[PDB]
Amino acid sequence: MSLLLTIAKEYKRLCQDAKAAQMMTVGTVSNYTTFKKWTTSRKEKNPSLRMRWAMSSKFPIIANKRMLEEAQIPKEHNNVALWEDTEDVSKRDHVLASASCINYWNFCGPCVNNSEVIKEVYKSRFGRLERRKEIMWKELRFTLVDRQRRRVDTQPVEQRLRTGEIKDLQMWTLFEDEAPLASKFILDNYGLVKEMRSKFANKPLNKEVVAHMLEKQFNPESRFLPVFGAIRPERMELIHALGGETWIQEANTAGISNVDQRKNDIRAVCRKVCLAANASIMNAKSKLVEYIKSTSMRIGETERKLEELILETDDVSPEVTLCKSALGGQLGKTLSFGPMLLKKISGSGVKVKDTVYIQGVRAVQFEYWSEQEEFYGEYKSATALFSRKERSLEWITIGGGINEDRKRLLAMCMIFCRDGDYFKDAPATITMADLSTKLGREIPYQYVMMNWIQKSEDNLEALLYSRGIVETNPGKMGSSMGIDGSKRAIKSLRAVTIQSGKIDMPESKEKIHLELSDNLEAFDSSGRIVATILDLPSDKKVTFQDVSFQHPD
Amino acid sequence: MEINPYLMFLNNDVTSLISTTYPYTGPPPMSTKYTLETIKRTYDYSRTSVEKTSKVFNIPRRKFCNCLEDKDELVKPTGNVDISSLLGLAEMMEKRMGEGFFKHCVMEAETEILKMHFSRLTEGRQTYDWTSERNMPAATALQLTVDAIKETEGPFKGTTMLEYCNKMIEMLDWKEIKFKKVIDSIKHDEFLIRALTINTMAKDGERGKLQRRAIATPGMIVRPFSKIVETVAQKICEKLKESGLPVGGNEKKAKLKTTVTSLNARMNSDQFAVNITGDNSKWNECQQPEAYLALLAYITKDSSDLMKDLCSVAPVLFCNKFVKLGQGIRLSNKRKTKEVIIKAEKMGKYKNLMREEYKNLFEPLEKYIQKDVCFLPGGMLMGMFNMLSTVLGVSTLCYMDEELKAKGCFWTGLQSSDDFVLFAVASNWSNIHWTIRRFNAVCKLIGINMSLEKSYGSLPELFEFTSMFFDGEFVSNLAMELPAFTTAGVNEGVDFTAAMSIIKTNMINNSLSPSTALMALRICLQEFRATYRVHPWDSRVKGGRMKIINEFIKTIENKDGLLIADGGKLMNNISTLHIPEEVLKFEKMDEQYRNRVFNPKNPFTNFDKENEAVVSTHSFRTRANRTLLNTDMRAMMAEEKRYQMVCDMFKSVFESADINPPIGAMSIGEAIEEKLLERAKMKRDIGAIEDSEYEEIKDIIRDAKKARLESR
Amino acid sequence: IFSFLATAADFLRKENMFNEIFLPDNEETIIEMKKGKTFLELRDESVPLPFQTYEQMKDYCEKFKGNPRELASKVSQMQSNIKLPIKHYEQNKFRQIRLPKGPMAPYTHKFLMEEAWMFTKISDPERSRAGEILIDFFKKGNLSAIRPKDKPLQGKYPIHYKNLWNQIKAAIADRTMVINENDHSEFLGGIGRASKKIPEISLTQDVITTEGLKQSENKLPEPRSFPRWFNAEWMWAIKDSDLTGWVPMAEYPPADNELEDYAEHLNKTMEGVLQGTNCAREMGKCILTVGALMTECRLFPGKIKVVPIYARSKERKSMQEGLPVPSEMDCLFGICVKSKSHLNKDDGMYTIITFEFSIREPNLEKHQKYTVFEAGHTTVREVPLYLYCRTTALSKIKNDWLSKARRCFITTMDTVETICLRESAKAEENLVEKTLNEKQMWIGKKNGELIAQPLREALRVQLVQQFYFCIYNDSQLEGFCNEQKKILMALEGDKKNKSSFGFNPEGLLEKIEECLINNPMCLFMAQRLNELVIEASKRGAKFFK
Amino acid sequence: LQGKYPIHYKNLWNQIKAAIADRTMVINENDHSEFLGGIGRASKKIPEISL
Amino acid sequence: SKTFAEIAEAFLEPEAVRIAKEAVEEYGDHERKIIQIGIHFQVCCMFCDE
RNA sequence: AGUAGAAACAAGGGCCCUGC
Repeated sequence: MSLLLTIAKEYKRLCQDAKAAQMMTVGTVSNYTTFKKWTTSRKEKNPSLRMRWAMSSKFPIIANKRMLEEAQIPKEHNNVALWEDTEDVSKRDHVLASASCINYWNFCGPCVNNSEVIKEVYKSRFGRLERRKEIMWKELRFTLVDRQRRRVDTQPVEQRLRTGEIKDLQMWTLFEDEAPLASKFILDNYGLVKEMRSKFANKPLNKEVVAHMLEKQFNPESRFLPVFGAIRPERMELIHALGGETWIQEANTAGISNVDQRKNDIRAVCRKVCLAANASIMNAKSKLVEYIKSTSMRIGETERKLEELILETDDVSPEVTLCKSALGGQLGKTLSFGPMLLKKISGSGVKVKDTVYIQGVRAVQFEYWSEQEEFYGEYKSATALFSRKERSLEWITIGGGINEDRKRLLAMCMIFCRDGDYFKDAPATITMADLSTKLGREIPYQYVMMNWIQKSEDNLEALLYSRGIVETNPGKMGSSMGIDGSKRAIKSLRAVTIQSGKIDMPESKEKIHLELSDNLEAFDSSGRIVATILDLPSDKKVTFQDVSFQHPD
Repeated sequence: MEINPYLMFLNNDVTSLISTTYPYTGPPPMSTKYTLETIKRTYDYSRTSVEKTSKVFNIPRRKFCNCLEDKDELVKPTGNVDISSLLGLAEMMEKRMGEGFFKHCVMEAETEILKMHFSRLTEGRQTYDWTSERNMPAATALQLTVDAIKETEGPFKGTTMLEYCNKMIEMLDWKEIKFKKVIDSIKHDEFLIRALTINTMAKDGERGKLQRRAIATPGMIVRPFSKIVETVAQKICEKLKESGLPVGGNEKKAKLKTTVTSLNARMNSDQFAVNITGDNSKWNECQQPEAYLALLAYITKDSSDLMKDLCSVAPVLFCNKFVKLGQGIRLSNKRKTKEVIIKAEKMGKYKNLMREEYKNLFEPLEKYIQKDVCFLPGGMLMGMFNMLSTVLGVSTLCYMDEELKAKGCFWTGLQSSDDFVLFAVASNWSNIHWTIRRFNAVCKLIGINMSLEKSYGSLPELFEFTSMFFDGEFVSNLAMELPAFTTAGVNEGVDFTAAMSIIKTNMINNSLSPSTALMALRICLQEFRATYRVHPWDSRVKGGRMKIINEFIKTIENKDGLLIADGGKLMNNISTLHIPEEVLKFEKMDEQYRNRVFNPKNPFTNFDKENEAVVSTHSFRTRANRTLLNTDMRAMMAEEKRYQMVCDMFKSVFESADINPPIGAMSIGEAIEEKLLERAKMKRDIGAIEDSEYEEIKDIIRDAKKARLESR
Repeated sequence: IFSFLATAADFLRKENMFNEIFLPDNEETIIEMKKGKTFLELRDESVPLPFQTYEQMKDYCEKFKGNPRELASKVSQMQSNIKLPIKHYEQNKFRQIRLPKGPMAPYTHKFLMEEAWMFTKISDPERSRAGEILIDFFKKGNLSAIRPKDKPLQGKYPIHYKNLWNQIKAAIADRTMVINENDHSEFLGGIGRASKKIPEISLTQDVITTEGLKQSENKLPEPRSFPRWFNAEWMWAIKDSDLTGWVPMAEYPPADNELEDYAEHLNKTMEGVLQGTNCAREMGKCILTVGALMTECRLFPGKIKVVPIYARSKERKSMQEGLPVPSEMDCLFGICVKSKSHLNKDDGMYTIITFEFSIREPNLEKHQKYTVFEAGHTTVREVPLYLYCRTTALSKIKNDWLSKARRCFITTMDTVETICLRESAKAEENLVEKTLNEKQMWIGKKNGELIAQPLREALRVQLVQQFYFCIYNDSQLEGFCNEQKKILMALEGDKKNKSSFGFNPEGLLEKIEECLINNPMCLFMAQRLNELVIEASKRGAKFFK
Repeated sequence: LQGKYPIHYKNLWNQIKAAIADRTMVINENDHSEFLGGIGRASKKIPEISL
Repeated sequence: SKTFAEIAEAFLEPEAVRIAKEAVEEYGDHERKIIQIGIHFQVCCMFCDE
């Protein structure tokens, strides 16, 4: 209306100038961003000092003038000043005012029709509040705590997205006339956009604020923190009030925010399609990609495509890895050898060939790495820091909490390093039938020994015996490990050390582009395998809810 | 009785109480003599006298790299470097990490330098303008340099970093440069010297090491190349494990802990370790840019031919720098009634009326001096290259030799800039001593010294690293971060939530105990009430705000819902530190009050943008200073006002200019015109507009277009 | 095709890669740094010594191959002409620290602590500002009974102080806390004693020879000796004061879990212990008086004002017997005066002047700067009265930091709670009350024996230490506290049989003793550190006597 | 519309539908039912002899 | 980010990326040209359209 | 006078303005 005409007159006056015309004529529109920096640049060293020294003045705040006249905010209400006609030096369209004026507004100022929209603008923080109210505290106890440091997520978030997928979402919900061409994320996630749009439409709002809040609503805040107990976004958001180094505020927080259930559902589906595609013999690659893109799943209220969730998750499991690999999704540098988890700290090497005799004389090639390397390793509730040297387990330290877990972690490390004589002369129990090729697909001797261990506990006992056993020297009595997994004994295994206190998971904000073979085994610019299909569970039956495998097979 | 607090250190550990020593509860304490002494020490440490003469400036050039002489008292610092040894150390580091390492890193860096926009030079600490010859913020300095480019030859069409760098290179070969002023021009030689200049700033915000009492501020013709070098240096440093400069907090603690476990597991039964806490000295006065030039040449050897040329600039520019003497000496009579003031360019004139100390310190540096600047051809300054120095330093901790292994000796450790920790291992004290001496020797061959007073050692688990004392446990001093528990200084809306967040992170990382956190919460609340001159309603305080507070308080029915800035009480505690109060009270405010507060049309609210807070009427902005009102800085305010007019109009038409950065092929005038016509139609079709109004708007716009295109 | 290209163009423009660099034509496919003429001239000039052109250096670096043997040879050679000393402390022990020599370091804090006397009244909520309390105390007549005489016990410029006191009373009587600029106030406030400028363009040799204009000779401070009045202050600031609530504090929020109950309980006990001491009343005095001066400096610059030195407290709580609901109190220790605090820029200085009331005669060594007068009599019976007077200064920074003097509580609470939780965790039980009532802490020596007392009573020593750090902080104290950690780390290594060593310990002691000059806190703590190592030498090595 | 522990009831309803779909009426996870049944009373117990 | 290949993978099919990558390796040109080629290649492909 | 530290303050701009 009249405002539109005013804007037109303003543009004309501005074009009448000479420099303004040149700057509005040259280059593209992107220059706006640049111009936004050359203006209004001024900082301060110690804002605390200047706040106590600025609020001590008479009129320390600025404020609009027309908004005050329109609101009929007087001056000198009850012998206390509220503002005075002047012009701040920077704005030139604002007038000095005092802090009391703010209170005046809050008590006898103009009221908007409704403000419950606030609960939607700030959904994340009202969500914190709601989850908190449903916690049932318990006694407080004192003791030392084993806090391991690691990277975790502190924000429970549904439908975690990327950044490019938000900068557009912030447009179709708030500034739709100025929206760009429709991107794939929009056309696919239509219901989501409709949902965010229904709430912030035909409402009195400041939109810059709403847009920033949407960025916050879709961000899993990832932090490197000391941590204890279960790992769930609901706990990590209030970890400060659950325990420190010397105390624990017991409380049950198990039934809230339902995050990990979605993740376990996703991994179950991924395992399903990976096994299915494995059923093939010549197209497991294309079969797998087809099964992936031909599937969908429900998340809360919305319907999402599988391939879209897989490229958003961060589950470092041997199943999610394969899928993210087929779809060309980059990923982190985390290894996986069966159930354990691994991560390299330093060292190097390169493949080398060797052979072993299964029964009598039957040469079988198996590879190893010719150099020294250092690794962090993680099994259920047990951690380890070990080193391999040219087909040998040089040393290892453990910081777990159970005897069973300690024994299994040590055993899988020995296998991972080809340490022992078994890799030199396999046991009689194994045969060429157990060797490999369920239906033709070979099996490296590593996973052979792996399943041989998982078969019977006595195989595990024998493998540990493959490690040297000696008499516990004096003093080292506490840092020694028997065959049962006892923190001390008279005779313990060789070159092994125990300790109370988990090991700090290493960290690296790196990404790598890997690939895979026709046997579904991923490689990383080297002969190392980061994932495979032999390291995941054999099989199980499950009833998936809210899933769509709209594909014949 | 006689009192002695230190007696508590007998029956107790020392780390679990070491924070008590830090006097951080009081104000910390706040020229040319200092700069002259620095220039002198730099020229001395170069233990040589060879010199050449620069055909460009015609000034003697002390060359300090590979020219060691005067090999006496090496215990004292030395700033000469043997490039051969430097490259040997770099090669060993590469060998450890594997081949194709440096190449990969320069590739990752080049992937960013190219797409970067040249406006990211606005972000950063102050810089030294080369037109007014004073310290402006980075934004204003960049604006003025661009304006000079445009007024000299033609507007700067560039839009990326490489184009800005090429323009700078060209400007080193022009013959007459123009720029605005209360429109002076200058020649080539004067501008060249005025570009290589470097200034100093006495900020040194952090207490930390009291030795830091200044910091460097290069110009704007040197900023982009420094950014390039630092980007590659960061990409290198992040990969190494023996470095702790980029990482922060829990990361470096975890690094140290894994290192200690690895050490204790490796060493055999006939070996024992030792630790050392080191603090190199004169760090920024021994680092030479010539060695950096040689090392960056060795790194960028297999990469593209573009990075080979970019990385080599910042070294040569720092190899030819001029320094700025500040404020000169002051003359006076006996009674001190009168007082004359003198500047740097004149001290060469009244060199007879100065103390014998200044004469002994100044006349030697009289040939290197030019008008109020000195030609320091080497050395370094504070803050210039931190990550690159850490790389150069970490290259040593990786050393290994045949002699060290013939005796079964090896060292490791962890270094951040000029602060390290060493872990030596051997089988006997005669060999621990020998290993330590070997490390010190390899460090001296490349200018890395060691402070013999500030450095100490001991048996394994007792050391310190960047104010973090380590033993079986980790003592979070918790006094290192005490000053932060104060009102940030933004506005009322923000400060309380910001303070609560700081307390929360401390409880998580630095192990602040519960009751202490409650105490800090109450203290911060009292300080907040004191700063903003407000107090509860139930209290009896009188004053400006409390007057209207008590006046209208009767209209309320539930004070539990008021905000602190309105005479409200505290409803927050340990278990609710992660929740802003506006959220914790929303369900109890009065609809009247609630609606008057969270109203978007407020003459006060401003957005700041991390900013985990709620926005409301209390989110105000302070007045702007007015000292400039008297200063004749107004001509510069003019151009700023012009840019502001353009931007605020563009935003008036397009509301998402700030949220979503604009893009497209139109200019600004084209986009504005087109959008206005479109909106005019959109309304006139259905909305409240008449054909007369539509035609008037269209006529106005076509005339505006004609004027815009006609001016030039 | 057109649709695909549109999407691609948007993506690229968003990534700033829609440029000739990434999307060149056939020709513009060679991007390169525009090596000019001057820059090349420099690069071939900045080369290390053996080379003379960047091309040679580049070829030497691009082809460099590793020769470990020559490297080892140079390393060993450098290892021989160095001779780094290594000194195990047990063999090379630490001498004692040498404090400077001269007169004693006098009182330095702006306000009096031990000799301060106060007039008290009951506080009414209506009259609560400072400029008002200063008048209420004036009506009852005691403030007007004071009348010093022209003969001071010690000091200088007694006439100026006397006239200024008379003007102060007059100004209070007129209900306008302002003072006029006369010769007296002008002399005590240093109004016009700022140097006068003389440009050099108007300068000549004759001018210099007329009035000598040599370069100003900075006169660094001169040394002092160990203060013998500091221990008295430390023991006086440890006892209760007959009142409480000296330092204002906020309220306790609600609580929902046992953790917060624990937090509230411990916080209440400790605050109740500390709020009753004398160190607390000194903190409250500083808080309120500096708050008042800061406001005045902001509103009324260029005007000499009158500000009181006061505090607010609450009389202790007896049993329910007698008069319940103990009352509040406004206390007045003296008068203060500012002088044109035109703090145009931080770190500036605005002189102030302090007239305080006391009942204890002075000492030449301690009260050196003051100018004492015999005022008259006051009750308790009758007892004499004195009036300590001086001049000093402050700045924005000292104002801001003194007003925020409640940090001492945070640090002290931190230390105590840490000890208690550490002892409680090792046993997995609440040993907090036990650890506060039983665990004993050494405090000092008396009659050559050590003294100890429960943690609950040892808190006061730590609190006073933190308050003094807040008061006497300077660069000297900064450097000292920075250099003593090396000694404590040596001590701990000694306690745990870790065979410490160092490279040059004498240099460390020299660095420490360099920063000991005329600062009571530094000198006091240095003497106490010497005594610590002495007392421990009876139980550990690495320290010489 | 009016309630006390909406999150627990909602998650428990989801678990009920899941159980019914699987043809087994049992509910494995014991977090919501446990809470909502224990809200009345649940605590530790100290032997009288250790007092 | 962190490499032109990763950038190009944002709006191209990973297959065309691998093709243009092998091509630039064949000619040994600056790998900032992974982008143009992938774009060009994909146009040609979608021009065939089966 | 006094302050402070290894240099600065003890108003500064045009009778009026102000306090990063």
